Amino acid sequence: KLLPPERMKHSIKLVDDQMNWCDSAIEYLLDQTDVLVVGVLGLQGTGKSMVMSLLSANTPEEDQRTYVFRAQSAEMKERGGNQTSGIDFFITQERIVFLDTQPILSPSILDHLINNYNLPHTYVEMQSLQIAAFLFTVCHVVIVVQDWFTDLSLYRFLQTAEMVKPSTEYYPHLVFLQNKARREDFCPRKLRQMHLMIDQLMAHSHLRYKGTLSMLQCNVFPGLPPDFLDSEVNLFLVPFMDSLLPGYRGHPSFQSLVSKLRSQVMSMARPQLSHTILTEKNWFHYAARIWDGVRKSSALAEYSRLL
Amino acid sequence: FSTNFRDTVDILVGSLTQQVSGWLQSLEAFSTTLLGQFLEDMEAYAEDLSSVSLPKLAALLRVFSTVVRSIAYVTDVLYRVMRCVTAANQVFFSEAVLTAANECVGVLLGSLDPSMTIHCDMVITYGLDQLENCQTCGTDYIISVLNLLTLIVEQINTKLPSSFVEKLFIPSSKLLFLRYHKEKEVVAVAHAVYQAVLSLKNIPVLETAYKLILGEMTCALNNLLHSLQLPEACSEIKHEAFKNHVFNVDNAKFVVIFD
Ligand SMILES: Nc1ncnc2c1ncn2[C@@H]1O[C@H](COP(=O)(O)OP(=O)(O)OP(=O)(O)O)[C@@H](O)[C@H]1O
Ligand SMILES: [Mg+2]
Repeated sequence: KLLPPERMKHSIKLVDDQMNWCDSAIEYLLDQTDVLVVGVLGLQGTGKSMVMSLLSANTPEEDQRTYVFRAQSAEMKERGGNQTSGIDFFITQERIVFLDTQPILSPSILDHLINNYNLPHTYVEMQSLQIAAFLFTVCHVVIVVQDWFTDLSLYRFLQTAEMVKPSTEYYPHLVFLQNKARREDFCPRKLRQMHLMIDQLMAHSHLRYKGTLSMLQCNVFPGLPPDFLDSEVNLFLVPFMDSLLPGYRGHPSFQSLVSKLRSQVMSMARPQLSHTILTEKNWFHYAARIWDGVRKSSALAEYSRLL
Repeated sequence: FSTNFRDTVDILVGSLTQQVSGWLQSLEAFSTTLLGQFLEDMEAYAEDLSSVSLPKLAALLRVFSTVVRSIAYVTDVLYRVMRCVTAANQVFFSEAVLTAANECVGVLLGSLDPSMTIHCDMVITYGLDQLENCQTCGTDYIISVLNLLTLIVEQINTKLPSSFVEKLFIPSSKLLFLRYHKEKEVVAVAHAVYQAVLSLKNIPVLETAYKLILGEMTCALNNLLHSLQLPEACSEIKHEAFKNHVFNVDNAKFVVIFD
């Protein structure tokens, strides 16, 4: 007399490809409070679907075909086209809501929009900005994935997006994840440089990007002292799938790192959104309301008129 | 067959060189008599030089090496004559002729066996002279130079002077500056050279090389320790050749790993 409602087997489309709300996840929500929301931001081929699938209901021992979130296929990499479009949705058994996101400023979207108000570039930029604001207003934790380092363009985009939010103010947490890492990225000398440049590039970001999710506290570097770094920011690295010196790949096992990241993300804080207690159904309604409100907003139009 | 090869040699003396070389090698006295013509031709070209004669010399050296590879007292005379004719042309400074000459000298030296007392001073001075200006050279020339040194080191046994290896493992030597190239072929040949040098038989000639390597490793380790504010140690193997040297973190790490 206490059986669960139902178990989700595959992700659903929360936002349509034409920027339209899709109310089809109510049957998978209950009247429970204290829910966790995860958002993801990144480039075209960063690997958001793979990381989200591995962190929600998948393990590296599985195959990309049975993953919760559909990943890129062999025939799609050659054409250089995106795979995930719109916004996805999936809830695990632990009552954890996972939200995916389509690529931002991806050339595939522009190419598909060419053969279809002034220029498509402005429309793509506005769409990315709107999705970023939505992810920054109703998500408890946001993870940023970057295929390569020193992009110098995503930080500015995030700073501009945080200033175009709709509305005792609340700032969601952020996580810097570097996908497809190499041995050169697993050295203390480079780690310090990464931390200093990150701190100097987000001096007045007004966000929570430090004091939580410390890499040094994850036992990755057993002998590295915490005082060696001036300020250990919330950063994490992910290596590839599992030469005068044989062996010595230069980084820990991929499974161990993904497991540690999953545990750290699962044990993250869950602060209140507004000055009222929100439930699963209430959270969904709030998300739909803010989505509709941001669609017909004035900040986006004002910013677009300047371009 | 005596006159049949003449047409092939004339045609090859003018990217198809590999085909003619292979055909001539697989086709098979006459070589001894023909050697005089080429020797006189190169001697006359060098005498008249003291510049469009470089391609001719390169072609002659290539055909000479090909005919030699196609196959016990004239070897020393031929080697000395080749070294003298190559060193005489010290004005044009063409890498093609030098590369061909190095390959020919290497094959000729490897043809014999290390059971004689051939003139080694000329070969040593030639190698050092080439190394003195083998820093900003091409990829096809550096490999030939390294191969030449490998053949020279393996050919001469128990006759390597201490000064020969003493000037080969010092910061001023260009050998230590050749392992920093991006390509892996240079690193492989460099490692082979190191192995050949360390595979000697006389303890006194190998002690200096081992001490030099230990000194370089100690210097790199000291630089690495100082880079992180740590006192120096392990001075029991310190060498006077690295009394005061500065090595970068990456450079020191790579040097230690290579050693
Ligand atoms: N750490 C990694 N090492 C190697 N390959 C990886 C890694 N992470 C992801 N990939 C590969 O890169 C591709 C990532 O595409 P995927 O569909 O998983 O997500 P995505 O890059 O977020 O896609 P989208 O273009 O829809 O934004 C896949 O082919 C995946 O196998
Ligand atoms: Mg994706």
